Amino acid sequence: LCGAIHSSVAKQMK
Amino acid sequence: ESTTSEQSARMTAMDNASKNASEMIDKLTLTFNRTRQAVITKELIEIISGAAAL
Amino acid sequence: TTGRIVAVIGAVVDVQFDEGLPPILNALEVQGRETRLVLEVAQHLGESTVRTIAMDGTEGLVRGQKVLDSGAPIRIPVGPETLGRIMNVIGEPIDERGPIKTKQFAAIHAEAPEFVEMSVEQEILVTGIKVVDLLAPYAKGGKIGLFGGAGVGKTVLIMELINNVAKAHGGYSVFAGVGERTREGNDLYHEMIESGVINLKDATSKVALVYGQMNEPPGARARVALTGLTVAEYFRDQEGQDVLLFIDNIFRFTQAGSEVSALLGRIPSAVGYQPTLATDMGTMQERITTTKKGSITSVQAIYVPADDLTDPAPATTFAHLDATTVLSRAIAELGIYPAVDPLDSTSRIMDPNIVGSEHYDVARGVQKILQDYKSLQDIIAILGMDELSEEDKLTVSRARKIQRFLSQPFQVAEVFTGHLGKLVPLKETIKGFQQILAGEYDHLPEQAFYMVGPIEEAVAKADKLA
Amino acid sequence: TTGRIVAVIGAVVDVQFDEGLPPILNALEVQGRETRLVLEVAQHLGESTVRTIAMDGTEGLVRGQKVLDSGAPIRIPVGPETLGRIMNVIGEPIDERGPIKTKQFAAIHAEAPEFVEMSVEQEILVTGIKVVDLLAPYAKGGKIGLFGGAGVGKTVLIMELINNVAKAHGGYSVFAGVGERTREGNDLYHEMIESGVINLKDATSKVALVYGQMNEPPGARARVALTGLTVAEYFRDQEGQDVLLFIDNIFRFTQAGSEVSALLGRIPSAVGYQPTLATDMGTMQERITTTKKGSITSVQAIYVPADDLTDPAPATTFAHLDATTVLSRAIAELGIYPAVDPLDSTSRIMDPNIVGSEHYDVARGVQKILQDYKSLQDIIAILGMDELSEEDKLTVSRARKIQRFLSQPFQVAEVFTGHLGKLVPLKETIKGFQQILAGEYDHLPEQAFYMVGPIEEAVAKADKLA
Amino acid sequence: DLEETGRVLSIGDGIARVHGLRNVQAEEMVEFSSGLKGMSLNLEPDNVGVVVFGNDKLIKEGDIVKRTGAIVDVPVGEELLGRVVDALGNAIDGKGPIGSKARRRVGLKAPGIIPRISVREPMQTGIKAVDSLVPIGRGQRELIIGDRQTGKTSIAIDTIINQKRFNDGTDEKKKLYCIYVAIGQKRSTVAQLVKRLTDADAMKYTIVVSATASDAAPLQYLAPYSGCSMGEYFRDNGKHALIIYDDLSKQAVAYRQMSLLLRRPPGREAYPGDVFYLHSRLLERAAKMNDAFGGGSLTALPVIETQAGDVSAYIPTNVISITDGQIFLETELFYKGIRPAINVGLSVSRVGSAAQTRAMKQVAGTMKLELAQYREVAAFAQFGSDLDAATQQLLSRGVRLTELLKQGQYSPMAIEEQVAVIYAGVRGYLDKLEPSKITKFENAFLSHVISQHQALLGKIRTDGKISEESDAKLKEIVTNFLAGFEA
Amino acid sequence: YFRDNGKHALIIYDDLSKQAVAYRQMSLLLRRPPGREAYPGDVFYLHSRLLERAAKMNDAFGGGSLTALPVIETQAGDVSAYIPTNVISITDGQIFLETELFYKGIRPAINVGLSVSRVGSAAQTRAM
Amino acid sequence: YFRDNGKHALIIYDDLSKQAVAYRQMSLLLRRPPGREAYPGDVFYLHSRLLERAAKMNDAFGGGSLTALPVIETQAGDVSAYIPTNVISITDGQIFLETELFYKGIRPAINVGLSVSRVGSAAQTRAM
Ligand SMILES: CC[C@H]1O[C@]2(C)[C@H](OC(C)=O)[C@@]1(C)O[C@@H](/C=C/C=C/C=C/c1oc(=O)cc(OC)c1C)[C@@H]2O
Ligand SMILES: CC[C@H]1O[C@]2(C)[C@H](OC(C)=O)[C@@]1(C)O[C@@H](/C=C/C=C/C=C/c1oc(=O)cc(OC)c1C)[C@@H]2O
Ligand SMILES: Nc1ncnc2c1ncn2[C@@H]1O[C@H](COP(=O)(O)OP(=O)(O)NP(=O)(O)O)[C@@H](O)[C@H]1O
Ligand SMILES: Nc1ncnc2c1ncn2[C@@H]1O[C@H](COP(=O)(O)OP(=O)(O)NP(=O)(O)O)[C@@H](O)[C@H]1O
Ligand SMILES: [Mg+2]
Ligand SMILES: [Mg+2]
Repeated sequence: LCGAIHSSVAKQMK
Repeated sequence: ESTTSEQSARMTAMDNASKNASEMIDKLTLTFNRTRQAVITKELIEIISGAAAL
Repeated sequence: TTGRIVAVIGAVVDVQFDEGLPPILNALEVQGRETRLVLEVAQHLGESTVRTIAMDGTEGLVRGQKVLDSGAPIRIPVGPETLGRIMNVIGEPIDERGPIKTKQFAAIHAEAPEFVEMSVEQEILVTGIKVVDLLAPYAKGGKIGLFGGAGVGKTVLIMELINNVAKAHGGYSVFAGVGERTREGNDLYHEMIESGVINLKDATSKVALVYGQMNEPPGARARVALTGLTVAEYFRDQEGQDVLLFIDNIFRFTQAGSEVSALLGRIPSAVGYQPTLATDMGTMQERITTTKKGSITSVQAIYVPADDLTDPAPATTFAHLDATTVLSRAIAELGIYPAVDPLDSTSRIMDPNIVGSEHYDVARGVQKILQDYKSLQDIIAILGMDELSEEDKLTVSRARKIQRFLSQPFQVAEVFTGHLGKLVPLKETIKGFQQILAGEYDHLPEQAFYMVGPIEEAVAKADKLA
Repeated sequence: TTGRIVAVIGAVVDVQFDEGLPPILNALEVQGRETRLVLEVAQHLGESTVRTIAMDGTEGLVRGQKVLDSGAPIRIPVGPETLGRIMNVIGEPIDERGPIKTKQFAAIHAEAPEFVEMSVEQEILVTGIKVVDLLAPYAKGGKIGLFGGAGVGKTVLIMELINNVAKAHGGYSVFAGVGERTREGNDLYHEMIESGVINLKDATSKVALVYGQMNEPPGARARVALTGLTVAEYFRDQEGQDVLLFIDNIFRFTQAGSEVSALLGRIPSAVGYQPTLATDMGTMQERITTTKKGSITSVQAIYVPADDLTDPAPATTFAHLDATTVLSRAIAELGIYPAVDPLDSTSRIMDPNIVGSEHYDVARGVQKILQDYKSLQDIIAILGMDELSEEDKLTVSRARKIQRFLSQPFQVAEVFTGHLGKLVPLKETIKGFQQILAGEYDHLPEQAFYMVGPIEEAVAKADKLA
Repeated sequence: DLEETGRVLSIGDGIARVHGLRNVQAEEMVEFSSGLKGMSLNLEPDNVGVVVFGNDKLIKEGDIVKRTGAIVDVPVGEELLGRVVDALGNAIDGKGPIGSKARRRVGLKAPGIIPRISVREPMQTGIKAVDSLVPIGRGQRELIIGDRQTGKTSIAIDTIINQKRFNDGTDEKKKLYCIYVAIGQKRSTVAQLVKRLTDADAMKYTIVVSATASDAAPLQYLAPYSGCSMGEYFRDNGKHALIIYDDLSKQAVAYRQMSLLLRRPPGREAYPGDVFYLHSRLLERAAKMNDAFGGGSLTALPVIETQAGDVSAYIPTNVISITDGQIFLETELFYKGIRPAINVGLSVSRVGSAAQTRAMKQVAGTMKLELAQYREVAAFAQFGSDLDAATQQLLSRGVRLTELLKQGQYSPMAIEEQVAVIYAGVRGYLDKLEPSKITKFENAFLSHVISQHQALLGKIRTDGKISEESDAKLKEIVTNFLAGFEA
Repeated sequence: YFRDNGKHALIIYDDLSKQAVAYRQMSLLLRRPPGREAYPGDVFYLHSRLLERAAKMNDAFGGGSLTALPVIETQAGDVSAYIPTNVISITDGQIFLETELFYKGIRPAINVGLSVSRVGSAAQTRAM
Repeated sequence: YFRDNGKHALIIYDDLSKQAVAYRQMSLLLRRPPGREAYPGDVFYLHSRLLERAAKMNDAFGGGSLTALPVIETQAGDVSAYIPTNVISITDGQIFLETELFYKGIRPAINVGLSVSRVGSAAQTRAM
């Protein structure tokens, strides 16, 4: 549960 | 950088999480206490009702 | 026959007779009074006494006072001459326009139409309200119910419906105000005058008004429903007329019933209510119905006490409707109007073989997504959306826009919405809802959907925001 | 009048009179009992019979036993010679120091000061306690809710208030223990004695003790607070002082009410309490005020059931309270004494319109600062005490000086605190905190403010501390 | 003997069971040997149950009870103004007997459909929030609802006081006699209440009924009906009254005490089945008559105390379902320093828009709108950073507008004054400014136009609208003041 | 009739909730002291007596049978409720329908976990 | 007997809950009015009378004592139900036992945080 971390990179990674 | 941003994020996040939990502990207690009271009344009324029908 | 007032407690007056004991349901007239005071017989206590329920305040009555058997039950003017007039529980005019001169008189107590008399035709009644039409559609000659805790939207909804449906209706209409506000009766009457449904000049009025408000003693409130009811029955059967019957609020009747019940000397049932709750609702609700002879579409507002839908009153009422609109404080407080609970409102017409499968499928489509949202809700509540799946966040988006599109401005509520009232045609609703479901608008902002008619307007509102 | 006993059911005796029936509230004496049995009158069952509630065990009563109508409610010895004595519900001595010999006797059931006797204005009553007087000012004739129990200086604070009332206002105090644990009474007794408030040797006692032990029947624990009231009323209505009334604890008052109620067979209301909860309270609370002659001020110990502040018992009670004094274990544990909570304790009169702009502002200053420091408290411990600004460092410093200045030595605790007691004056109180806020003593150090009286001592302590 | 008299059979639980009185009517007032009063409730085959209007200690088995042939009623008429009477009409200011000519039953039925008309006359409170966002009409029933100590009564008062501005005026049709009914309160409080009224020279136009914490339940019960009858005189004679029921909560508990003692089946919260009616009947009596009936009116602001902000309770719901809107004061707001602790979203006025003045329409109209767009983004979340200019800007009016609505006690404003200051905020004159200065602007800017431009104000007030000049004139006025305002 | 004559019958009691209220009413109006929840102290009995009648007769008695499907309405899906439990303790199982499941798409809204059959596979074809 | 005669005596009441029930049963059968939980209005007084008979005497009286350990059975840890309410309010402190603790390995199950002794250190040894 780290905020919108893993996702923020995740989206812009594709 | 990705650690400042992370430890920043977790911080705030967990900050609102308890902020949410609190709003809830305060909310549930009220439901509790309303029910608590209601249960007691409900019973008494039942007793009184049956006593009175004799 | 002449009896004598034996006892008096609130609305429960006990009268004794010597020669003729009046049957139960018979209306007695108290003698020695400035105005009419009818007593309706309720039971034979034996010992040649009858226990009755007054229809007006009992102050002034005196033990030993003379009472007269009317010989029959409360009878009231029925016919077209009631059209455009306001009348009492006991059928006297209260519109200061003279006597209601009718050929026939009907008694407020009748039996319910028989089984063989029932009808089973099921036609959809479009109201122009998005949520209603889509998810819990009403039906011609059907039974509709608006459940609502205090100040949630029951009356506004009835008005809007009166507006959207009653206004352009062929047959007659009967409004019955039971236990509600006097000013409301007044608000309506005058409005009715204006739009000409009530005409004080010609015989062109299409509505008959019956009232027994928040200011009457219990017995009156306990019977006015019956009264309005009767009037409606006339048009139905005697003229094979297609009627509309609006009642505000039927909860009041039951409440009224609980008021005198102790006085009748009955052991109370749950929550202090009268043990006859259900049967009383029963023999009354069962006359408000469409038959082979005529059609009665009836919309009834159902007050929910303390907001508790499990309260005996409302609880017992569900079973009498064909379609129910349960209003929610939570929703209203969120600013959603009409404050309709989409997962709690239902309709016996929500069948593919009746609304068509296109309708059926959007309908259940919408509910499914909201149901889904619902499970996610525990979590969104502590942790918000962050931790949500890309897929989950998508239900949420859609749900929040579907949730917003379910609201809508009523003309009747223009003064509060700050927006112009809207009426959306069914196909427009079926549609606008598909698209939403189908991801055709995942780009627009939620706010775009809030408070609008057709989807088309929602797109625009989006441009305006942007 | 001499009546007979017709029935005895637990603590409820029914008595029959031949000629002349004692009105409700009268006290009847039972004839032929080792000890005094007073039966208070409650109802006139009709047929020359009264229904009374016993004030003690009906243990050996006999149908036919003689009862003598004392022709009046329970009356008790009132006046100075009560001070320092311990007394029963019916004004009896339970300290074994022989007879309470006063001139006047006062019936306990009395009406309250007519509207025209009411004082029209709000005045703070000063106790000399820095927290109390500065942040939650008592009110003359008002009622204060004293929260918190053991370990926290409850009895020492009760004892200092007593003393400071005798000192600063020449007013005396009463103590009514409603449902007191016999153990705890005897322990209170000796404790007051050891601290002087009571003097067995002379006539310098500043308190009268009234006891309603837990073993006593409902009726007894029911009335004892009134008895205490009667006594206090004297020192106001006869000698126009400013009396102090202590009811410990207000809850047991209500409870005792319910028990009696139930015994009288009346249907309980919400949550089980008496139907007469609000009146039982009001008829008592209202006798506590500022009349033109003087004033009674009441410190009431409150127990909150189920920790439920909306419980009928507590809720009802707050309807009358003008301020709360919250004693806190947390504060005590830091050594802080009196262990009152500066942020939780409150007062109705903390209105500039009442305490005056100055008073009001200082107070509002003390609190905010105390509030702010609380914020930083979280930062300090975690991220360490230094991102702190020239500003953030002052709020603390001061706040910390403040917090301490809010502590204080009691004269009741001199018997071995070694430290002499202080009765700081209101003027000195506001000046004091005024300056710290101001910043006159910012240079001054913490331990200069710990347990002192007026700011002057904050100065001298620093001298003695380099 | 026994036709007009009765001997008590038994007193207990506040119901005297009398024998005889063969002629009483139901609900007639009767008298006890001890000059105590009662209402004949139950007319039973062999006794009369009577409800004693005071302590029943005084009554005893065998006392004499005498009829009065009068259905419960009370002293009514202009001679009550400035009087502090009890629930029976008896004076309690100890200022000598009320010289009343008329009398009036406490129990009359409210006026029907025909005689009424939509409320169209404003009933100014002088309270910004109220008068701008929750307009009361004359003849409306508007509920004041909130927990203990949230400043409920405080609204009633500023309202009473604000009336002087019209009662000391020109026209009769612009006046309002106030009636304040106090139920279950502390005398200490009522006593002090009139003092405030008196010092404001408002008592001159107010009547005050008291059934306080110490009076028998039946009196508490009865009190509001009495006041209501007194207010009815004015309604009934082309005049305009204002009735304040404080609180209906405590009245409700009084009646419940009466009901459990009579043994009536306790229901939800132990309340008897008819408490709704206890209230509907009462509040139906406030009303706006039409010309044919005098055009008079009665305005009821009944007060209800919720526990823990629970607006769903039986009683609160009951009352909400009767009045024509509510004013919910919130504890949070109160502490947070937002006073009057009004909850602008929750609170409503079902009938008052028409009653409201155009001028306010003009300024207040765009205020909830701005405040609507602020309501949203104004989270619980203390520490929130943001983007987007629009949404940012919206958040900035809101904090100002909210400062504009804070108001102190005993300082009711003239409608014209309110539109003035509201103008300032709703037009932007405060945007360039810091929330802590809003308060300060207000007093300062206000005195300024009060001293200096009574000229414009009078137009606004007199016109009743904001004319192009007035508006043009005003605009520069905010303009200049601003330009000179010291931070 | 059918059961006792070697024939087979199926009876639906729709619903036993409304009958209980009628019983309660009838009963209270006869002045029989109200019991738990206002119902007569014998509501269990009122239903037991009835449902016991549904039965499988041996070949000695015709081998006929009566199968019953009584309906009961809960409130707020609370099955623990007194009446609900009164009837669940008489029948040979229950089919619990949830509105949650329903809305979710699971139609019939049978709640696997909460519904049971005390007959088990003995009432199933081997195929099943 | 002991207390009075300069002797010390300990007494365990196991439980006061059951006795309350015995009393309640007679009260209702004698038809006295029932209050919360059907308990008579003098149930409080039944225990207080009892629990007060315990006390520490004065040398003037023998210095003998009577300590009492009364047992109350709560329900679902409802420490505020009626009888549990009374007795807690009458006594000098409570030893609160808990299942969760018990099953977690804490035996005896004393909830140290909520347990109390008004008497406190006035009864501990200096050693302790
Ligand atoms: C608890 C309320 C629930 O009732 C709903 C039906 C949803 O429950 C589920 C199953 O769906 C729910 C959780 O949330 C509501 C959503 C309410 C949305 C309110 C939106 C308001 C809003 O939305 C906008 O976009 C712009 C707006 O103001 C300009 C406003 C006021 C819906 O009515
Ligand atoms: C819950 C504790 C809080 O309640 C306070 C009011 C403060 O809250 C805020 C709002 O201000 C607080 C955080 O800290 C306490 C402070 C206690 C201080 C104790 C000091 C003790 C002490 O201080 C000294 O300087 C010397 C001492 O002994 C030689 C001793 C015992 C206060 O009462
Ligand atoms: N459809 C709506 N759109 C906007 N606001 C509405 C709507 N319906 C109700 N309201 C608001 O809610 C208030 C109460 O509406 P109303 O229709 O009177 O509720 P109700 O159910 O009749 N109340 P009551 O009958 O007292 O229980 C209205 O005056 C509006 O402020
Ligand atoms: N507009 C205001 N601005 C600031 N302080 C106010 C305001 N109105 C009230 N107060 C304060 O708030 C207190 C409570 O207001 P009050 O009208 O007594 O509330 P209430 O709701 O009537 N409380 P109660 O009647 O005790 O249940 C007053 O005593 C003042 O100290
Ligand atoms: Mg309505
Ligand atoms: Mg108030």
